[PDB]
Amino acid sequence: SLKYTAKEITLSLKQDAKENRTYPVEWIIIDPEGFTENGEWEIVHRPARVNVDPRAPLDSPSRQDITFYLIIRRKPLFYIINILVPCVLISFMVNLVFYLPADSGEKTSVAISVLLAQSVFLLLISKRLPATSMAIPLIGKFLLFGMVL
Amino acid sequence: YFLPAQAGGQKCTVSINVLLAQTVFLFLIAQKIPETSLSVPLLGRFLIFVMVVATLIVMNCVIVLNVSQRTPTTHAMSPRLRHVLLELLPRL
Amino acid sequence: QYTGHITWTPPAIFKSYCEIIVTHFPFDEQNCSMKLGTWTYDGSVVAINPESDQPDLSNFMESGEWVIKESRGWKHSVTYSCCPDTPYLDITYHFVMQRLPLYFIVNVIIPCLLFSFLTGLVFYLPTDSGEKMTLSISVLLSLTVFLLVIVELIPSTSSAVPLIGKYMLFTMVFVIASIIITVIVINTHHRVMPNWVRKVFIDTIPNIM
Ligand SMILES: *[C@@H]1O[C@H](CO)[C@@H](O[C@@H]2O[C@H](CO)[C@@H](O[C@@H]3O[C@H](CO[C@H]4O[C@H](CO[C@H]5O[C@H](CO)[C@@H](O)[C@H](O)[C@@H]5O)[C@@H](O)[C@H](O[C@H]5O[C@H](CO)[C@@H](O)[C@H](O)[C@@H]5O)[C@@H]4O)[C@@H](O)[C@H](O[C@H]4O[C@H](CO)[C@@H](O)[C@H](O)[C@@H]4O)[C@@H]3O)[C@H](O)[C@H]2NC(C)=O)[C@H](O)[C@H]1NC(C)=O
Ligand SMILES: CC(=O)OCC[N+](C)(C)C
Repeated sequence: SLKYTAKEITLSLKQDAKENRTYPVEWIIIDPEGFTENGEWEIVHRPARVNVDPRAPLDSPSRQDITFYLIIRRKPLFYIINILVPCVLISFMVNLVFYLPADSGEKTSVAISVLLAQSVFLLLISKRLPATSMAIPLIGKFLLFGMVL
Repeated sequence: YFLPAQAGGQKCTVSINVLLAQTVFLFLIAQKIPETSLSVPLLGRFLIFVMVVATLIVMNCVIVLNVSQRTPTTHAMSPRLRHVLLELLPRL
Repeated sequence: QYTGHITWTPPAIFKSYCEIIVTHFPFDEQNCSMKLGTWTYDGSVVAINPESDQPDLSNFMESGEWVIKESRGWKHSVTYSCCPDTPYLDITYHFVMQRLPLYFIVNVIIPCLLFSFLTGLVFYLPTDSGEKMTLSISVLLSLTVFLLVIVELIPSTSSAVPLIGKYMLFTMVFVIASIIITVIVINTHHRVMPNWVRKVFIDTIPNIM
């Protein structure tokens, strides 16, 4: 609450009862009649905590909150099929450059085409992901390594 | 077709690159025109027709390069096609 | 009305969630639904009943992309964990929408078939042309670009793979293998011959044909 504070309102988790014993609902409720399964994200954990900041003043708005967390795992098969496998196959095509005869006059063409395809894939993924500088994405690291090679 | 039927002849390269350019133009049209399927734009039909023709040009270039690079040590010359291309087609 | 009967017909633009099934795309039928019910009044307090078994499509502006092949409304009573002693009523209207594929046939399927056809031409194209590799690589690049097109048109949901996407991946693997074997052929053409190679390709193969 912003209109009220820990001095005015006490936040708490919903209590529920089983066998006439009460317990706090320390998790996000998922109702099988109301819930729709997301096709990308599997909910691994869904905890709930009442957070109290002891250093915050009792009359501050930030002293108390209830935070619900969704620890969701991506279902990767879509990206494995559509992105990772084509990118790896086209990347490994560069290994054929050594086997192609120098009399063919197409070895640079193959290598530069593989580089262009890798650049296009890097363009795609950089659109699908935020420009966060915290870490390089795994497929982005693979693409950079492949382009260097 | 006017490009040489011999090594250094970029016939297939040119044909496929022009096909790719027409595909890029198809992408441009697909963006400016709605996804509605009640009819196909005549400009889009023209693009598709030109792409089909370009693929047939690629096929014809491949056939021409095959015939030109054939050798008596590996292929028996067909008398019908040889006589046709030698006399009957130029004199047609 | 003087009988107390109220008729209310408010307009709305519902942006409802629908599970888009990608498998048969772009020939897919989509089954999209609208679960409508009284939020706070339960079935013992306010009972909602469907006006008709089917939605009223008499004023439906015909869409240029989707054909409603079927529509139906089903009333349900369900018990939520919020409210275990009081079942809540809803009417789930649903519409079976079939995509008109012509736009996607023109702009995706036909080009993909055209570039797919260009794959096999590499084996009739002689090595001495030097066009084999450029041709096959350009086909591979175009197929990759069209796969990137398809992946943008389709949700990243991993419940099921599309069939055009599966076909595109299969064609990608086929083109990669074709390029590998083309490189083998080119290296062979520029090459002591082992007895098995001569026996297979010079003796056996032409004798069987
Ligand atoms: C596209 O997707 C949509 C959804 O997104 C999907 O819609 C479903 O469509 C099917 C038919 O194709 C629907 O199935 C029918 O549902 C009818 C309604 O069933 C409900 O109501 C029943 C009413 O009975 C009593 O209900 C209460 C008591 O609870 C009481 O107050 C009432 O007065 C009434 O007496 C109820 O029985 C029924 O219960 C079902 O569910 C419970 C638990 O979920 C289960 O225990 C029951 O056994 C039963 O399954 C439910 O609450 C229903 O009348 C109808 O029955 C006919 O067909 C069946 C066989 O199919 C016969 O046995 C029966 O005699 C009837 O002929 C049928 O079951 C379904 O409800 C829709 N679901 C939704 C969510 O909308 C479309 O089909 C999809 N279309 C595609 C893919 O093309
Ligand atoms: C009491 C109340 O507001 O219930 C709303 C939730 N619902 C409609 C799923 C039961």
